[PDB]
Amino acid sequence: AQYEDGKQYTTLEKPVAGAPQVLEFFSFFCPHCYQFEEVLHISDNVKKKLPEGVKMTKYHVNFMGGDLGKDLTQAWAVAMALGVEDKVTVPLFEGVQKTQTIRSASDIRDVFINAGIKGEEYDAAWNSFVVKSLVAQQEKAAADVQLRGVPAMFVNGKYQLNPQGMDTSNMDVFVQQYADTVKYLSEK
Repeated sequence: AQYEDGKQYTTLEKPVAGAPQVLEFFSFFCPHCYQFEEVLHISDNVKKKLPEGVKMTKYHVNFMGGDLGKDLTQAWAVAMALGVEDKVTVPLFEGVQKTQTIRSASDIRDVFINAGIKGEEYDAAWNSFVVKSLVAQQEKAAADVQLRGVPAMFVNGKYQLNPQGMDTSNMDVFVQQYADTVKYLSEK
């Protein structure tokens, strides 16, 4: 066929019931994730091709960057609760991977303050039980699908994107193939 299990995607032998429709995992320590975000705009291009009614979920993971990695997952929880993902995503990537000015929870916090979130509002979110369960959700969702690598995308808790099996000669062609695959998997 044109889309084949084991080529543009793999199928989970252990499907996950009740999973978000489009589920994406990343780490701010993850170099391909930086590319996916800053250079390729994968999330955005997938959205642009997704049907009517489909919601898109993105979670951070703990297994990179040890102690700071966990801080980053809680911070991404803060970002989701406050609805400020689009204002911190880029400076978080660049702070971890480009300038290397993020070395502590306090440095992560600075990124939010500079993005205009108020100190008191950030510290309140950081410490809130709503953020605790949002951290729990991120971990549970990664736990459910056996996740040992990022970037990763899962469709309807049963299919996993396999970007290794796509053209990387052209960056735009790669993205379109990737998104069209999400749309195909989505309609399955």
